[PDB]
Amino acid sequence: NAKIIGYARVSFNAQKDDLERQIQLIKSYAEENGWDIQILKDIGSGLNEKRKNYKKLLKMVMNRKVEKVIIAYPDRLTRFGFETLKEFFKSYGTEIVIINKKHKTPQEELVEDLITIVSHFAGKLYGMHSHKYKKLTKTVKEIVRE
Amino acid sequence: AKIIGYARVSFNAQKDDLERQIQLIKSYAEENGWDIQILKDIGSGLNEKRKNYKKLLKMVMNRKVEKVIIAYPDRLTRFGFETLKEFFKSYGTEIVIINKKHKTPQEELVEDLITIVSHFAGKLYGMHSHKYKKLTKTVKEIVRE
Repeated sequence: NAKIIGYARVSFNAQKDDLERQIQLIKSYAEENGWDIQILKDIGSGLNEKRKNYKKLLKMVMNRKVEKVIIAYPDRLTRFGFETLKEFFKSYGTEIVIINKKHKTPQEELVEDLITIVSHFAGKLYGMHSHKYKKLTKTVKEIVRE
Repeated sequence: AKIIGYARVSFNAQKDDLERQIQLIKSYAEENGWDIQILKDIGSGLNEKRKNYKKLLKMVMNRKVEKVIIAYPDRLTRFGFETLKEFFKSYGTEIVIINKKHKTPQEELVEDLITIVSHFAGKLYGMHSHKYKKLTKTVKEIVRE
């Protein structure tokens, strides 16, 4: 139809109270505006383009079933490519509503997304478990995990 | 009903590789019976605001493009490739990759890592703070030797 959908996520199950927070924020935003809403969520990183409920959302939007996507803040939706996403969303007739533009993003996802990304580049630069791979990854790891 | 080739390198010093990409794309299309137009940028695959990349995405959203031909996936974008490919599909647009296994240029890896580390460091600790400068400089020292 012209559905209104909320999307929430966190990377780790340990952040589940925060997830339930995002959900309540979105849920009462909808209720303030008198909107029926279906809410979708993942527990998984914003680097993961294969998030199950996220991909469900994407498919609804690309099939022109969605009027508005409501999120607490941008990096909940995806870590990279938000602007590309926003443009493609408009082309289907879909707005992204950001409730809390400036909201402080959870520090542990910044740490763990960075570690994931450094590993990926270190692998390509030097080869998995090579001397330079170990050096770079464990150095970055030491700085951010303390 | 249009086939676009897209070529990208990050720096001016790589202009010779950019032209190599273009001849690869051009000869691929001629061999296979395809009429083609070339779009090209000098800029990082991390940069969502590259001029011709933006132009290409608009052309796809306007249903002008049947196929996009690239040398290898990270020419088009560093991240979000699979999501982008599905957006393309929704508009009738196939991505043709010429050399799937091709080795990506080392220096783009070096500098894209530096860029990513700087974004995350800035989010972690604040731009130009002490921990910021520690993290970014420690990474810089390692990857640039």
